[PDB]
Amino acid sequence: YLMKILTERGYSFVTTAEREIVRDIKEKLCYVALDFENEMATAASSSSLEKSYELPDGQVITIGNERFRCPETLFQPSFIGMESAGIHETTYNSIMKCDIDIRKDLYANNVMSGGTTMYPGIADRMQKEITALAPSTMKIKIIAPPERKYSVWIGGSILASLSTFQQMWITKQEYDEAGPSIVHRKCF
Amino acid sequence: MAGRLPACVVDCGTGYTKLGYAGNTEPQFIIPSCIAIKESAKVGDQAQRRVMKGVDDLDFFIGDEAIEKPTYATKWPIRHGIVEDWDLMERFMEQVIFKYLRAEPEDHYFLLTEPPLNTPENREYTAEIMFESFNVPGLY
Repeated sequence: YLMKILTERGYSFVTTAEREIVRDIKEKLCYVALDFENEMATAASSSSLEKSYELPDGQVITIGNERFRCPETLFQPSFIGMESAGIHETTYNSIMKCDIDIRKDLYANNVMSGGTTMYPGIADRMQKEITALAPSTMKIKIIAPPERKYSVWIGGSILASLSTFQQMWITKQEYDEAGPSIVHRKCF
Repeated sequence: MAGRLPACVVDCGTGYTKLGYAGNTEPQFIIPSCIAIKESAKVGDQAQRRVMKGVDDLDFFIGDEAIEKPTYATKWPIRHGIVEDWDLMERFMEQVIFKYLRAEPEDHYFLLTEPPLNTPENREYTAEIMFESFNVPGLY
């Protein structure tokens, strides 16, 4: 979608190998939109969004509305016609399949990790969009650390130390006898 | 010489077990030392602890035909770093004796086999078993 955007920015001048580089501009300068309708009203009316970027042989470009426009599709996969709602809404539905008691507890216990979770404007949008879903009287915990991306790697590095965790390391020696034919019932 | 019945041999091999019967001239059997139990680990529902009451909760089979059993992991009480299931070896042999051989260990006599490098405890705990569970008249 963001590629399908900035072709509009005169780019008869784009490649396969540069999604990896759009992604860079994004990681440098994109942010999660805060108030999308009014974000668009502002984008339609202010130059203040617009900021420069630079290209390998000594070439500037400038960008600013695209920089939140594509960063709304998380709340609107429905932009493409994707059946997903805005994702925490889409998700909140499956939570509705469940116990009532949990709900303030899990609101007071929500946890974030992976690369793209780490964008600016995220939580200060999201809590207020999750607020658009929820029942009344909630209080929240948004466990979204710096390097939350790597926090999942580092938690496996701790887990590995647990003596309890070691207590059925699955060997080549099982497999040497077993072959493949029921490893999926050494699994559940 | 006998209890009511004379001695017999089992050679308790760490691949296959072998044996025959009083009057024969061969091992009638040389057979897989193997047994199959589900260990697919989704331990769930209707929970209970600390109560050895009448069961609906066991799913197990023994011998060569236990090799066919699905999700049942056909383990081997052969000796191969696995040694601890000398616990199961009792119940296993109780099947063998009373249910495959279809025999009576308090009436016969016995001879059974061990490696040179054997430790005591695994045998000697089974000695109460040999003379209180199996309650044999004599063995070595």
